[PDB]
Amino acid sequence: AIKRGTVIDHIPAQIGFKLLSLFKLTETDQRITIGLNLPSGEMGRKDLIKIENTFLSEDQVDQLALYAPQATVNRIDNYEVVGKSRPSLPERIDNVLVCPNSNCISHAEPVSSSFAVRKRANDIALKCKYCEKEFSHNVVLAN
Amino acid sequence: AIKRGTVIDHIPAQIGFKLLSLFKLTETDQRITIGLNLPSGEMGRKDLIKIENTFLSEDQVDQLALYAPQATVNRIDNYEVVGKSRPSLPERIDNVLVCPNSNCISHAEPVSSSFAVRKRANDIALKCKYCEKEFSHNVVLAN
Amino acid sequence: ANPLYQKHIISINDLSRDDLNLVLATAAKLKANPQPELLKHKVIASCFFEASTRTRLSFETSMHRLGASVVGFSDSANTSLGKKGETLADTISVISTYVDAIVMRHPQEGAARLATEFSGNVPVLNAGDGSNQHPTQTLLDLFTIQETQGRLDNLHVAMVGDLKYGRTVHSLTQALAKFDGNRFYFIAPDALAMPQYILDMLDEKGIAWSLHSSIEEVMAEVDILYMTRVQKERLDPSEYANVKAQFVLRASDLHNAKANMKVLHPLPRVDEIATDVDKTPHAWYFQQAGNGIFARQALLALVLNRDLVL
Amino acid sequence: ANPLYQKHIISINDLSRDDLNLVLATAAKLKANPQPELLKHKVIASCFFEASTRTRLSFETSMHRLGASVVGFSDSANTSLGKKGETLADTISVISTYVDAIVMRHPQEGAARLATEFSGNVPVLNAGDGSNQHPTQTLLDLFTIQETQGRLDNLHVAMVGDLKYGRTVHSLTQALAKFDGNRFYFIAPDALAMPQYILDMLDEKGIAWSLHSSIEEVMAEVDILYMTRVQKERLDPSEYANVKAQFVLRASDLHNAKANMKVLHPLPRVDEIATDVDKTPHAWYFQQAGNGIFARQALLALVLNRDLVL
Amino acid sequence: ANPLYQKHIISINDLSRDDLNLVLATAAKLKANPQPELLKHKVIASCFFEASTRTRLSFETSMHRLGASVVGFSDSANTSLGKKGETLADTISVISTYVDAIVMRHPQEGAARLATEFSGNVPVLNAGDGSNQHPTQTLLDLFTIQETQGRLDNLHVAMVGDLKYGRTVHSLTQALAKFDGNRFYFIAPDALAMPQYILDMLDEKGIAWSLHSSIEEVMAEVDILYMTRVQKERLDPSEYANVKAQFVLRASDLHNAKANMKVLHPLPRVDEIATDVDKTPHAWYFQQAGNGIFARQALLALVLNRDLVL
Ligand SMILES: O=c1ccn([C@@H]2O[C@H](COP(=O)(O)OP(=O)(O)OP(=O)(O)O)[C@@H](O)[C@H]2O)c(=O)[nH]1
Ligand SMILES: O=c1ccn([C@@H]2O[C@H](COP(=O)(O)OP(=O)(O)OP(=O)(O)O)[C@@H](O)[C@H]2O)c(=O)[nH]1
Ligand SMILES: O=C(O)C[C@H](NC(=O)CP(=O)(O)O)C(=O)O
Ligand SMILES: O=C(O)C[C@H](NC(=O)CP(=O)(O)O)C(=O)O
Ligand SMILES: O=C(O)C[C@H](NC(=O)CP(=O)(O)O)C(=O)O
Ligand SMILES: [Zn+2]
Ligand SMILES: [Zn+2]
Repeated sequence: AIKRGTVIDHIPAQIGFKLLSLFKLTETDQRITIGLNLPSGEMGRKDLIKIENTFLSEDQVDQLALYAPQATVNRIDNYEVVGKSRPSLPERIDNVLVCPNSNCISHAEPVSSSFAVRKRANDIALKCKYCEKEFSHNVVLAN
Repeated sequence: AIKRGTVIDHIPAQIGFKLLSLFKLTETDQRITIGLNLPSGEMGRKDLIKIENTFLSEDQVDQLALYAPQATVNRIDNYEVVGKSRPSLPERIDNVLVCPNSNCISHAEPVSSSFAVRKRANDIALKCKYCEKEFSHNVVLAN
Repeated sequence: ANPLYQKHIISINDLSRDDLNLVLATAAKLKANPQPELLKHKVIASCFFEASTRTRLSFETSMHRLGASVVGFSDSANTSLGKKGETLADTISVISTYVDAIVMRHPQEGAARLATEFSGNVPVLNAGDGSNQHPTQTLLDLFTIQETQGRLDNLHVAMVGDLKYGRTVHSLTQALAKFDGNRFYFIAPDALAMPQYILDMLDEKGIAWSLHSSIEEVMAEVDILYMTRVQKERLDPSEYANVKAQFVLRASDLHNAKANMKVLHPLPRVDEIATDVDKTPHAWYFQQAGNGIFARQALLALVLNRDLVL
Repeated sequence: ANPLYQKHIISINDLSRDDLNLVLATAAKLKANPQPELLKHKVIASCFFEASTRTRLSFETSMHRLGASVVGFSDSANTSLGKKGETLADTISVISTYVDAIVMRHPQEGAARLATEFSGNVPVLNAGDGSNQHPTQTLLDLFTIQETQGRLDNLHVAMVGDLKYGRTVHSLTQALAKFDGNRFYFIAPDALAMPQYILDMLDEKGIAWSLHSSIEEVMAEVDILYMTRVQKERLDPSEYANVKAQFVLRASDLHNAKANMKVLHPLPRVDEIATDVDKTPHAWYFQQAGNGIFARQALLALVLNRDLVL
Repeated sequence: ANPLYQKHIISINDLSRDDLNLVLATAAKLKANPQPELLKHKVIASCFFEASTRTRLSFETSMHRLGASVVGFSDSANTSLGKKGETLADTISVISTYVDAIVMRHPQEGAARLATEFSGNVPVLNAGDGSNQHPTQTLLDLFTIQETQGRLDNLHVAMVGDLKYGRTVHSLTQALAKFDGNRFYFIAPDALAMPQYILDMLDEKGIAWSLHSSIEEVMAEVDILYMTRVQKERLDPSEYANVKAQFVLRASDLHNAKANMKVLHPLPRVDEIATDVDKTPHAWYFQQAGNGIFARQALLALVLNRDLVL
């Protein structure tokens, strides 16, 4: 239990490590505590990430909806939970993903990647801001 | 704080996360507890990884030597440190390293990498089984 | 200011039906009553990073008919991007300190969108970005469909050939979908089919579309038969089986065609339209090409002149 | 059997002084008393993946002088590795089912070592692997030094030119260091210097070496002057300033040489040895080449025969 | 004399079961008891007009193991056909005045047959002609099957990969069809299917074959699993979608195999057999290659000697 910062609770299994990798959460001097494969109650098994002295905007919290929709984000101060929130699907995913169209201008030029997000038939479709092609989020890779 | 398993202590800052990638440690269903940027009496800051009911492969502790020489590996059973040890630097590291000599045959062909490792002056010199070139391990750090 | 004043023209997906109708109305006006000095004191860049005949020459002709000056290049090989390794971003960052608008064609999808992020207050007009969009083609296409059918709603429209890489059909299908009651027939090899993002868009809007294996199936129904060239320069070698036109239209296939039916093709054609079609009253691809002058004059007017024309 | 029977010959680093002496004594006897049927019923592969004149032709001649047959290639371009994408590993895996030994030269460092992991019981002889090792060159080199100097101890040896990429001098320096009291003079451009791993070996054996910027500095002291070609096919483009020989030996530079001194060069030379050197008593690069026959015969006889009796 | 004395070896279609059995029995004896002077005073041409590793090197090694000499070329580029415009006909007309037999591989179908019309009394051995025939591959193939399975009858044989352009499987299927009760499984992309002329032959002999879209469908039933490379150098550009192996064998696919099953591949492999297959008891492509020596020795001995006595 931390004094101040953020606790990302109810992360599904095998997702916690990916979130660390993807949003580069370990690139800081702040104390981080990670529980993986912990027992839950509402979920059975879960992952858990606590980061001291670090806060997530609503947009940052929304970026998690892609990987942990049912996650809980506790903002914490003076050992107290002073705010709780849930990922709601965001309108855009910027920077972290790589457009899978090999002929897109985003690969050759000094811009950040950017995709519009939409629900499509129990899948999430990503539409590249630049080349406007659309992909299953499954086939849009990270970096 | 576990019952049976492994505790890798005294991992230097910003290495703990790199160890989880390489050794695929989070690809288990076993409970894992990770502390990053933990305070240290000996080191100031350190990282720490606990894996329940799991022990390293001897290559992993061999691999552990160059990443984190000062690291400490504790074996645990019945909540007891039944085994404690410092990574022994072997003389041969196979499979995970990439020769920095771009004209080395090991790049083009289906063989496992293999290096002869010895302490040299200040750093560590790593000598390729194929091209017979020797390198500071800082050069084999990135690949 | 008119709705399109100082606007980037990148994708049909960014334009409303009212925008499209505005261009068309302006096109009619300037065709009837040319304003040879409307764009006097404008200097416009024409930057083509891949090949063009119609789009570049009609655009530059349009600029001159409106009194504007033109600078640019038809080939990137002698720009500093071609020989000194300059990015496209830096290329746009400098050119946008020179001119009043940038017309650009480029072989990578999204190049035009990118340019807008570096052109500051200078509008970018997309003359084609890879297999993505071709919004000025659509504008002349719409003008042509209007001219020959009298309307843009409740039409039967067949599109034939390479629908996957046809930036023309991506833009045109999106544009026609903004009108009511239009019906689509897609005649393509499976490997070059219309992309799912287009079909999804249609389904969402409740528009009827269907896949067909032949021109003859739909010939009696169609008002517009839009033929395309296989985009061989876009093909993955895995798709090289499709280089040759799978569907060839000849004069003989036009027997049961409606008297209103026009054959369109954004051009160039290879063999997908036989020369014997040229002489038939259904042939309208050259008329169509000529309409690019009026669509492109209109677009330039609306982007560079704040007042609606008369 | 003899110590070298059925052994791979990959690197000087895996050979002892006794091994080198064995090849030399065997080479002396074969030069004196030839054994034309020694390797009868042997078939040996000669597989050159980069250019060669001396190494391949002396090797194949040696096989023939001993009565063996030869198969192989001088270019990889018409092998299945050259046209059908086959790995070197699979290539060695199948050729090792045909022949009694494999002679290989290859542009990548390590190729000969790799080959040993796929050749099973078939000995591999390294005719050169990238800029790494050239053990048979060293064998003939040592043989030539022994012949002209009467010894392999207490020599003064200058090595000149491209020492970084010279597989010739990597192997030769390692060999001469297995003997006593040798002294080395390294005359090389700073960008093409002798590699540190060689120098470290010299240090941990207490062997004297020094760097010099001129042949004149050492001419009066050397027993062997070993000239090298700049290995341009191995240079990084950042090293293209060194493409031209930095040190050019001509006949006039030899005025203060020791009478017994010999000029060696593994060949080919470009400009580092002027042709006016050829007629002097010091020139010995062609006699050295000639000695490839006896060293390579010697090595083959020792690897493919359990015992030899003079 | 023996049935094959002075015979051209062009196509499996011209050979009887008895002929194939003769080469196999002869290959078994030569493997057991070698005849190093069998072809003394013979000179044989090895003329490869396209790439080869195994076929050319095993062939030339075989000639040498039998005591014959070898002349020829591995590339046609420095022949007078390559530089002075000479026909293949004139080329064969003159080489047939020099040698005792001609081994030829060529990129056009029919070249070996054509050669026989110009070679007079000099036997021609087809080392591969375009995508048509590969009779010596089949000889070693049959030898390897016989060795591992104890028979050439009542086998279950899968052939996988590029069957359209695979001269290997054209010849092998024709040969195995001369034996009784064999059953075939053809696993191939539809564009690279087994040619109809092969299937028609199977039909008119009442031989069971079937098509399958997966190795798994047949793994538990097959005695021989014969993998092939996609022959990219023969593909029409319309067939470039098939350039990549469709079926990839790895060690895990072998869990339900018959214990006696062997994985064959005429080689080279690209990706159709993963390297983790190599260490399993089923991998037998290198042993198969090895057998080229004994089949090719056998064929040469039978064509150039009237009679052989073990
Ligand atoms: O620092 C730590 C270490 C471990 N844990 C561990 O987190 C787990 C959560 O235990 P909790 O009591 O916090 O919640 P819960 O399981 O009862 O209900 P849900 O979260 O499923 O809604 C427990 O296993 C606890 O040991 C932390 O919460 N913080
Ligand atoms: O199992 C552990 C061990 C240690 N820690 C955390 O590590 C911090 C260090 O407390 P420790 O006692 O474990 O180490 P140390 O201070 O003696 O320093 P070293 O010389 O051993 O490196 C503590 O503040 C605690 O938060 C854990 O969270 N869990
Ligand atoms: O190239 C085509 O087939 C259609 C279309 N054609 C044109 O715009 C005409 P042009 O290339 O001569 O300017 C295009 O997408 O570029
Ligand atoms: O090429 C050199 O300069 C030295 C050396 N030369 C030789 O071996 C002679 P060759 O290349 O003619 O066989 C080599 O490493 O290949
Ligand atoms: O090339 C193949 O894939 C099969 C077959 N392979 C061989 O004959 C082996 P090689 O080409 O090395 O002589 C051929 O038809 O040439
Ligand atoms: Zn994109
Ligand atoms: Zn290496």
